[PDB]
Amino acid sequence: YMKKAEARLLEEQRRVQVYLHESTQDELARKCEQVLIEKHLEIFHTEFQNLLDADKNEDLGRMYNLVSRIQDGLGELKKLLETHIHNQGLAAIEKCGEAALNDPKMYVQTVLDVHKKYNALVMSAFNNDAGFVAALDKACGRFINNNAVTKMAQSSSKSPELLARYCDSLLKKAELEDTLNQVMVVFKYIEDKDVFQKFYAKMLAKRLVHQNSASDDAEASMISKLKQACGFEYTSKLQRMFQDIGVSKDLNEQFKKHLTNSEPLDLDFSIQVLSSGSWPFQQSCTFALPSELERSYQRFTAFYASRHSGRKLTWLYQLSKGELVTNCFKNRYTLQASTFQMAILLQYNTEDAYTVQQLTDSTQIKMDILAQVLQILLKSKLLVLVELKPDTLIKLYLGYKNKKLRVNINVPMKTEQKQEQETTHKNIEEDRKLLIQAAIVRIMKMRKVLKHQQLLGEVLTQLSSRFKPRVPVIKKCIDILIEKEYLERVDGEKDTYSYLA
Amino acid sequence: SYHISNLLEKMTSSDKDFRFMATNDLMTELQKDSIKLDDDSERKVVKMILKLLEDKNGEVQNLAVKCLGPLVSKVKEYQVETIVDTLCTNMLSDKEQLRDISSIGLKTVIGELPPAANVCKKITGRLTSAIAKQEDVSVQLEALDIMADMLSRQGGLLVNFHPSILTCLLPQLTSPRLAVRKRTIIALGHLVMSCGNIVFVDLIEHLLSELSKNDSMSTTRTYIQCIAAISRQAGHRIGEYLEKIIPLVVKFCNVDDDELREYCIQAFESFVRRCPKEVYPHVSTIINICLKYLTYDPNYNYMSWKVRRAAAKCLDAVVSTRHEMLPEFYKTVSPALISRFKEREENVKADVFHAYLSLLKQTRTPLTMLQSQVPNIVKALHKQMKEKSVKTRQCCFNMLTELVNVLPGALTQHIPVLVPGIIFSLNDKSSSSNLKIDALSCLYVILCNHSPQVFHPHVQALVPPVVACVGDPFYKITSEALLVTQQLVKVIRPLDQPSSFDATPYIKDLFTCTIKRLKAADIDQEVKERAISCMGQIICNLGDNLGSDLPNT
Amino acid sequence: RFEVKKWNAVALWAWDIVVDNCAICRNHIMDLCIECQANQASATSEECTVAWGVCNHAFHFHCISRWLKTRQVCPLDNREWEFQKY
Ligand SMILES: [Zn+2]
Ligand SMILES: [Zn+2]
Ligand SMILES: [Zn+2]
Repeated sequence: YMKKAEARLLEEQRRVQVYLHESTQDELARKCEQVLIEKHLEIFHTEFQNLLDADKNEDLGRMYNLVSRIQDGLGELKKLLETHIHNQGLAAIEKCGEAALNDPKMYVQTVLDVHKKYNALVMSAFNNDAGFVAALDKACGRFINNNAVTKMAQSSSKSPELLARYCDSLLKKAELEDTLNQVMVVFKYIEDKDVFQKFYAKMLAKRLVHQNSASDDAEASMISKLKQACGFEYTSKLQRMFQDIGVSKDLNEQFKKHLTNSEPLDLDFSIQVLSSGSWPFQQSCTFALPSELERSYQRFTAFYASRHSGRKLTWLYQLSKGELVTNCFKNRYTLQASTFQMAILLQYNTEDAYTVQQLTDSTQIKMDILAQVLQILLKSKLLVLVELKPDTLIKLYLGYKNKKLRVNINVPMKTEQKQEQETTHKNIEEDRKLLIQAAIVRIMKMRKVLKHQQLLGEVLTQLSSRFKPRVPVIKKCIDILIEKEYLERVDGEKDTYSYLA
Repeated sequence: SYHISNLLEKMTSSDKDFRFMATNDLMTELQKDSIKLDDDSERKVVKMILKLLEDKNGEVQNLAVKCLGPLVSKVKEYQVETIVDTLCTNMLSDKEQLRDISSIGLKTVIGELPPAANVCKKITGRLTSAIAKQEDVSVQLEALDIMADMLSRQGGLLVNFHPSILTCLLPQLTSPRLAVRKRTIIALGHLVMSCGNIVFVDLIEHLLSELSKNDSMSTTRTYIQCIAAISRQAGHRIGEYLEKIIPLVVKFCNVDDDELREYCIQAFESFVRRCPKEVYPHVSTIINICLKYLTYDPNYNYMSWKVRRAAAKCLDAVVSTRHEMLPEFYKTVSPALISRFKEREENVKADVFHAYLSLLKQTRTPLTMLQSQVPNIVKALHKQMKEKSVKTRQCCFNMLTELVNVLPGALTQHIPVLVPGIIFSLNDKSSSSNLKIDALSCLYVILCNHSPQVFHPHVQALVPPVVACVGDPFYKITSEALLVTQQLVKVIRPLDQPSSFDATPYIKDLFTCTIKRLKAADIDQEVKERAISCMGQIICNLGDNLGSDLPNT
Repeated sequence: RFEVKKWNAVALWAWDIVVDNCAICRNHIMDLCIECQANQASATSEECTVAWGVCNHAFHFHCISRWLKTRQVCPLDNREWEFQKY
């Protein structure tokens, strides 16, 4: 019937132009459009839903062409398309199950496929109309920030974290540009951008310290995209770390040229010296340095004290790795391990059996960390004896073999990921509170006396580009600012605040 | 006059909060209806913004960059020139922060210009010299990015500078840094979008001459990529040169280099897709090259998978656009893909499956050839249906569904070998929800398009897994299970045909699995509707054998 | 018997002018403020942390917050103060 209607309209145009008068054109066209289209809108809407259910783009384009002639006839189609896209996104996310809670690639690819399909539909069939683009944008923003995955985590902050983890997986060790651009397209619909920024910065720091990046060009491209989307302070914060890496490289070169004019060291030594205020790392736990490593420690400490005067160095032993070569086994193996592992293997350098309490006393490692690293060692078949006790006996296992000479045992412990995620979420909440307080203080400094609702409106306007604050948190920040002698409640004219010097 | 004076007094208050709030208020006023007719305030405002661009606080700098946007719309054209000059001269400074902030501000300024000629002329004049200087790389990259942004929009205004833009861009396709080459390629495509005929022929002739001589391996890849990008971006304008372009790419295809072959096949795909009319004489050689390199694997016998991906994608592109090529398609392309269903790489297997799916979609005489080829398809799929990968089995089920949708009765003689695979995918702990839904959809399509007689020996094996799937906790699986159960009820006892099959033992299981979903009161709407329909069909077909449950139902 | 082949370590540098203590108040940087430890526990005591600046100087958050109400300069170096970490 749609094709029949279009053909009839063309035929009527031909008739009126060929053998009628010019004054009849508009009225005849209006009546024909009325009779042929406006009387069957109820059928057209159901057909629209059915055609959306089973992908038929040509029919959708024809119907869009037909209904566009009727005044104010495209609103119902826009609403139906928005609802359909929202439902499709929700269903696509829900089908992934619980696996999508700990698989960033699956989540992001599902979102990207839905968005690609409906963007192509909007451009091809609806002639890139503004209302349909707006409907697609609203549906995408609705189902990206609230879905089955977010309900399981009981927080809408899971989506930015998954996106950041997907980016980290992409940039770790030609088609990468397209997926980075698509990710940045997804980033526009996210409301809690600060979570994404924090997670991305932390994982970029981890990548830079351990020197595991696919390429520097990919990092530069991602930084440029973040420049385009985010502000200017965030990129400056990242460039600080990027500069510290180069400073450390230059210092390593200077140290190497300094070691030639002295006694050479037994081992190969590299260091990454970083500023304490520009990196997300915390101080290490108690640890007694292995007896084979004080030489490099003292030499570098003396060199740094010579080159820089008023600075002091703190050593992060949880982020340090190395190589251990073994010879008292079946064959020559070389293994990669962390400083904690190197310390707790060389304790029984010539001995064969220790008690974990004695190991605790020798290595000065706490309970949980030592237990986890010992479990990791036991799972590697390198060491032989589930629960552990201070009196447990653990002994070296001789004659173990592996299919490859190069073996790595620096596998991450399971609990650290969850603990780090919880810690950074708590840090994000505290930072949110601090920025809300700062915004309120600054606004009161500008305007001496202001009302409650205007204060809230200006705070949300100022903080909108990063996150959407909650009003109870704003009240709590106002209350904690009143106590700290920053602003005071004026006598009379209730619900009004004035700045106090 | 007084509010503005107070704002500029506050914008140097030695306190970050006052500067931030004053700049924010100025930005709000600029976007509002306020207008400053005085020419004394405009100069001070512009100078204050350009000096706050170098502030010691990040927030103030960011807010000044954002304020640079609305300023150009409500300021006389004279001050726009000095703003652009300051930004451009700051991009060449030694300080990195100033250069970056100036680049951001200049892109912001370009964005606000309506789709103006003088400022774009000045920007182009500065950026041509910026790109020409090869001493440093960061300035080159920033200039190239800004040039691409300025050519994407407002490209048609600066027609006079196209020779200079081409002359500065072309030598940069040889720089030791690959990022410069990529940015140059993007800029060249944007330039081709808005350019005269002389510059287009100049660029094409230069590319052809540079390809005709093989100075280095690295540059040839860049030139092939540039040709592919130009073809992908322009389209119709490059069709006249294919008679000369294609033999060069064919000659380069035979070089023993994995990276070079992939780019050549991608260029072939771009030619096939973007310009349809001028590639008619070369479809045969394109197809032959794709078939030759689709099975390329030297270090294995039954980074070399990238060429296989490219070949399969090019075959997909060729099939998806040529409708008159179907006879020779089924003559030569189909057997190769069927034999290559056994690829040992998951991505290449997925892409060849997609290619043959596109062939099936195009198939809608070809039907007789497809019917003749069906047994090989079934024999190839029987081996793949027992793999441990979910994606492979999903592809198999989707392709069977499409094949049955094209040929209604294609699977008459292969049900005994196809049913066990569907059953195995139905009850397997490693299967996901999507795999089960796809298997149920394939089963429904198969049952709806075949005579009931062929399914009679397999009802005893089909009923239990479907009954189990009806009781799945996930409702999406339950809906498809009920949809399949309705057709199973239709098959087990036909009403318009005579059947000797005994349907008695299977009535109770179907009734019990359907009634529980029927009386739920808390399940999703789709499951409710499907349960109502399934129970109605059950009563209509086999309602004589039910006992006392009919009144309650 | 295991032998060490190569070592890659990570270290952080901070100003040694102050001996692991706040400069505005003579207290350990991991402890509480003078006002916080003198007063009863409240919401203010919950948000007591360490704040870093661009100049890599570390103070209590409350100490520098009170200092900034009158002066806009870091106590240890005459440059302007900008928060960069908590
Ligand atoms: Zn203090
Ligand atoms: Zn305190
Ligand atoms: Zn300082």
